[PDB]
Amino acid sequence: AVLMVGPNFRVGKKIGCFGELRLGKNLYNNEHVAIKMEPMKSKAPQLHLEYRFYKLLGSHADNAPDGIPRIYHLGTCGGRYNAMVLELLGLSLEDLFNICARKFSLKTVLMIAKQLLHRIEYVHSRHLIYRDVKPENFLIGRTSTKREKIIHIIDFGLAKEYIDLDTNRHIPYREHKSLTGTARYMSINTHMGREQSRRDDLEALGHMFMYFLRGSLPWQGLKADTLKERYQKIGDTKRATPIEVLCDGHPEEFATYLRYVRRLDFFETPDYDFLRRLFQDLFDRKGYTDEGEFDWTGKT
Repeated sequence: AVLMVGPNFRVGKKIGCFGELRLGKNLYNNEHVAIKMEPMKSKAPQLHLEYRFYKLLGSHADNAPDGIPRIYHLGTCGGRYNAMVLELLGLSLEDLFNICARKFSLKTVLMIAKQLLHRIEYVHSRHLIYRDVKPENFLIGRTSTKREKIIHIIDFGLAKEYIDLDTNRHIPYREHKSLTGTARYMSINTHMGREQSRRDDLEALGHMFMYFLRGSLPWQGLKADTLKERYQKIGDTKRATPIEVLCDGHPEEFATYLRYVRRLDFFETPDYDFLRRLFQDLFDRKGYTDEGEFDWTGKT
């Protein structure tokens, strides 16, 4: 009674956890929107710069390229609260994972991979590196707006421009950087504290595709001591795992993909066509059909 960002959108029930995600309603169009808030007194915030990365994809209210959530408004709530109003989406691949008993079929993974390699290619074309690959950040569209067969990409607060503003070239190779995203999927180089490039997004994607096919990754419940020790035991286990073994199931297409994205150079430009050509070939060599029929396209 009554939380309000911009005389238009009325906030609703809290639908997300330290940043708070909330439901909203466009009182003009009766749309249902997603509202991401941030306490004004936040040590090292990131809501504003996430909005900035969204503008570069543009992604500006009406436009929004496919797979990108529309951005409606950037305002403030109350009351010590900065807010970004964006598009409402459906469940994530991790939600759908648990729905499908934590095991995706080859057909689904291939369909997933096809979309993501496209999705992640567009991000790179807009001079950005994602750096936060995990199943929780890929959401299907709402069934209401016939986009239930579209995988979206969100959460851009941890992204970086790999094209420098001055010099207009690729960012220089530096090391001893921190340690960003999710240790479950992050690349080998990331563990070593190396600066992330376009190659490191793809390796994490590959790690994730494996997670889908297998059930989990061999560096699973490696739990011990401190957080700095937790990341180490995971990273030290990734470098001691042959790709011929990680994909032991399992078409060689996932083995050659992983070798490609790992042996890439920091500055080198990936062949997205070729990577998509490997999965599409295997797809049709199995005789699959692309109607939008995922494993979950009936379940909750």
